Amino acid sequence: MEFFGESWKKHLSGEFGKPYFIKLMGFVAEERKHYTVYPPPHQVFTWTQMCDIKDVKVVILGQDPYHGPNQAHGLCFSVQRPVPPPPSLENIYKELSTDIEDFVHPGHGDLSGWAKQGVLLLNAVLTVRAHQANSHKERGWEQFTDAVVSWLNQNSNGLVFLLWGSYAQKKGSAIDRKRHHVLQTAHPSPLSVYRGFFGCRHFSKTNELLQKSGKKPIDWKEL
DNA sequence: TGTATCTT
DNA sequence: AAAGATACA
Repeated sequence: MEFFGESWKKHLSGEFGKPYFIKLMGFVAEERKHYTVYPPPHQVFTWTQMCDIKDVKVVILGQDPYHGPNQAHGLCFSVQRPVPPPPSLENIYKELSTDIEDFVHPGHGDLSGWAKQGVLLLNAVLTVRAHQANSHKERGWEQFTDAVVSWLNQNSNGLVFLLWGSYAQKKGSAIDRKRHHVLQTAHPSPLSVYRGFFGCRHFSKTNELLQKSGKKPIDWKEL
């Protein structure tokens, strides 16, 4: 048992020996020596530990991990108990309350419940320097997360990609827009949420698409 | 003070 | 590249 889930490792391990990945891992190691980097090393790949890769139905793609202490744990927007949901997650919960009739605030911020249902909770960049949003961009993570999206694009059908923010949306070009369903809106951070996230109705729309394709919907209350 | 996006 | 301007606690 290790950092990568077995099915994810099987289909992404071809990246490990590539120069960009070696330089990426080297960069993160050096950063960890001189700064506080989030999430902890053992939690960078938590997004591979929640379901088999073939059972992914929905992809939520954000920018990068939470950059405050004890927040980021390898699932986009998620915080483990007893950590309070950050402003971004409270905004996600606010949208869910208007979008999903039966949804009420769960009283915690752990999104493992969604991930287990086949919702990939990915960020475009997978580490961050404390207190500095997007500080680890353009270092190799983009190419790696491109490999994640590209594998899913090729080996699946009728996926729902939810691309939240400019940086997540860079991956839109790698997705077959007829074969899969790309929904795009502003990042749920208070700095950007007012630019379309509120009222985007991504959660109900996702389930509409899934049910149309004959797939089981996500129970957004199941956390 | 703290939580993106556009523009240059 | 990287920095300045731009809802609500």
